[PDB]
This record gives sequence, C-alpha cells and structure tokens, in this order.
Amino acid sequence: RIKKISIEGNIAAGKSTFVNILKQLCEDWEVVPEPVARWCNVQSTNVLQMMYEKPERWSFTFQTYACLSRIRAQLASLNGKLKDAEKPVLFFERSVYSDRYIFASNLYESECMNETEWTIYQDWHDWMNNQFGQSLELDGIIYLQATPETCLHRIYLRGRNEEQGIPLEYLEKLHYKHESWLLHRTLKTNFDYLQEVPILTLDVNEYESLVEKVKEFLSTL
Amino acid sequence: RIKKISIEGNIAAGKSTFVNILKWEVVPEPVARWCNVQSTNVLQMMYEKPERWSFTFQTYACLSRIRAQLASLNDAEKPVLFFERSVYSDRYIFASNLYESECMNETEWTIYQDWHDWMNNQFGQSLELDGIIYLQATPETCLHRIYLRGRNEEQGIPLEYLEKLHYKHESWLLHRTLKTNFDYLQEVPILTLDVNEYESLVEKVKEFLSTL
Ligand SMILES: Nc1ccn([C@H]2C[C@H](O)[C@@H](CO)O2)c(=O)n1
Ligand SMILES: Nc1ccn([C@H]2C[C@H](O)[C@@H](CO)O2)c(=O)n1
Ligand SMILES: [Ca+2]
Repeated sequence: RIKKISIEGNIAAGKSTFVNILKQLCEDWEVVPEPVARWCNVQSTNVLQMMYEKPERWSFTFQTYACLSRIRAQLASLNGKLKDAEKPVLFFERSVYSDRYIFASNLYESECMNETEWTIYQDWHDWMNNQFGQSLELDGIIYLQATPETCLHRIYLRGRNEEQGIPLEYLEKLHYKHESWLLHRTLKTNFDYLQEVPILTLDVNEYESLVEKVKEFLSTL
Repeated sequence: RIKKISIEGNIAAGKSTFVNILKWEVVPEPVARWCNVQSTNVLQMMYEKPERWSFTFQTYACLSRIRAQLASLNDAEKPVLFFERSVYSDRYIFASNLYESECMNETEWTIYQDWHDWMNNQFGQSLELDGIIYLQATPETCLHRIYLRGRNEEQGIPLEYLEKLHYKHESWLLHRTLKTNFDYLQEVPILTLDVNEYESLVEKVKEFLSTL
C-alpha cells in the first residue's frame, strides 16, 4: 500500500541533505532518518564514538544496536501519518541491508569482529527480518554515488568529532561494497527479492536536475 | 490455552534432572548452541573473560531461549509445558549480577535492558508464565554438584559467585522483593521445593499444577 524507497550512499555522501530536499515537494512524502541521535546518547555515553575509538571491541555491540534501532524507527514511521495520503511514499535513510552487507560486513573483513561475533550477528539479523521486516520490503533504492575522496573531504565539512579520524582506506572499502552492490549488482544477499528491485544511481560528487530523475523513477515503480 | 510453567534454580541445582523425571513436554535450555557457535564456545568465552563477553553471551543466550520456547508451544487435553529457566531469570539474575560485578559497563547494561524489554513487548506475551517451580539448594551444594557434572567451563566458578546468584534467586522467588518490568509476575504462584538432597516432589508438583 505504501511505496518504500531507500537512500543509500557512503559516509557523508549527502544522504541527509538529499533526504531533506525531498521532503519539500509532496506533502505525501515523509522520511525516516537514522536514529543516529540514540547511537550517540546511550546513558551519557557515545556508542558510535566507542566503536571508532576501539573498533575491535565495540563493532559488534555498535552494529547490533544500530540495526535494532533502525528497525524500530522505520517500523514506527510506516504506522504513522502519510498512512492516508493518495500517493504514500516513504524514504529510508539507509537500510538493514547496507547495515549488514556494507558496514558490519566490512568490519568482519577487517578483523574487527571474530567468527563468534559475525556468526551471531548474521543469525540475529536473519531472524529480525524474518519476522517484522516483510513490511519493510523495499520497492526501490536511490544510490548517492561519490568518490571516497569527496566523502573524506565532506567529513571535515560536517565536522563530526568521531568521524574525523576516518582514513581514506576506510571510505575506500565501504565505497567498493557500495559499487559492487547497487552499481554492478554483483553482490548477493539472502533476501532474493532485492535482485528484482530498481536502483537509481545519481552522481552527487558536485540541485534540481536530481529532483528530475527522481520523479521519473518513482513513477516507473 | 496452554499452561506454561518455568523451572528455576541456581547453577547445577538439578534443573534438568527434575525436568526429565517430569516428562507434558519440556523446553531445555539452549546450552548446546551456546557451546557451539562456529567451532567456538561463547559460554566458555564468557567464563574465561567475563568483562569482555558477558554482554555478547547474555544477548545470545536470551535470543536463543525465546526462539526455542516460541517454536516449542507452536494441542492436547491437559497441555502443560515446562520451561528450563526463563527470560526473567536471564535478566534479573544472571545478566543483572554480571552488571553488579563490573562485568558490563553502563553502555552494555543499558543496551541489554532496552533490547530485552523490546523483545518481550512483541513475541513474548505468548510466553507469559502461569507458574514457577523453584529448585532451592545451598550454594555449597551447587558448587559440589558442579564437579559431579564436570563441565569444563564451570569448574572455575567460585562459591562467592554461586552465593550471589543464590541471593538473587531468594530475593525474587522466596521473598518476592525484586520488582521487574513485567507486573503480572507479582500474581504468579511459586512452588518452592527443597532439592538439597525422588517421588515426594512429584507429589507437591501435581497439587500445584491443579491449583493453577
Ligand atoms: N550500520 C552503520 C551505520 C552507520 N554507521 C556510521 C558511519 C557514520 O560515521 C555514522 C552516520 O551514519 O554512522 C556505521 O558504522 N554502521
Ligand atoms: N542467562 C544465563 C543463563 C545461563 N548461564 C550459565 C549458567 C550455567 O553455567 C549454564 C547453564 O545454564 O549457563 C548464564 O551465564 N547466563
Ligand atoms: Ca550527550
């Protein structure tokens, strides 16, 4: 009944800035940003910061928390307003896929998670979506493509204290998973429907010609 | 439509030996999957370095428990299902104690509870207990039964540990002074049996299930 699109992209690619521009267009368009605020406020502690400072200790914990929260937030917004509008479209800021096959996954491929952790993570992640996740099936994906050099430079522009330590080699590994997943679509997941899902890739390396393609996309959905 | 009872007790109190005599179906603790996570023992990992894997182990432990019990009761005349420990003992006894022992920081403990609460706010209402059987035993006895069972990981557990777990048990099942976030439990019947020392227990049990 409700068209669900996911906005994907590397760190600082411009996910949010795009999300916001979208909101101001159709009153039937709502958006669900990442609970990033909670991640940074867990009883006066920053679990996001805790992971960047000692990844091989809090990666598991942070990725568990991050996905759990995301499912809650999104499950919440699809049972809210817009649940009456003629053309109900909901934009998600990143999904439970990017969370597992990009960020989490990369952490494991960097020894920042042992076999025990990674095993548990996937076991957990699979179950979570096998229940209250089918309602979160995506109908499309918007890919915000940008060079890892641009993301690195945009990290300073946003000036988030925790992210200021991120090396290029890191954004480079995340950037590859992105390409390999939504560009060449060679990356495979356990959720087969995604193979049939439409991907709109936009070059955001450099403000209305994007709105253009977007509409043509949502219509062909 | 199905009576759900939970068998509670300290480590090595005799939970399983009692569960078997009872067998009415039973849902054993997922101890198996706990010791086998891709050729690794996450249970062993916790006892060896508690302040590093307590969180991870407790998250996994409860998740698995909910799964096992959920598919369990998912059709006879007198349907009774016995649970080997519950999601309560998991959070208000074991996990809880680990946090009261610095084996979990504020970050972990906060996340745990947040998670635990959500988990049962969904597919947990079907797991509401109708009663609880308390297997009471002295910490000294549990310690001695640890050797009798001879589980490699548990052989390092000191008395002070068992004693703590023991008090959380008494506080929660005998004294009824440990409040939780699941109020119905305050109305739930508790059958306490002294298992410190094999058919007189079956006796009380039946009288219990009838008064349910
Ligand atoms: N699954 C996720 C989601 C987000 N982040 C991080 C990257 C950014 O620093 C911040 C913003 O999304 O969160 C992460 O490591 N893993
Ligand atoms: N939430 C739980 C449940 C059980 N155990 C331990 C105690 C025993 O050593 C073994 C069997 O229950 O697992 C634990 O540490 N935490
Ligand atoms: Ca703060």
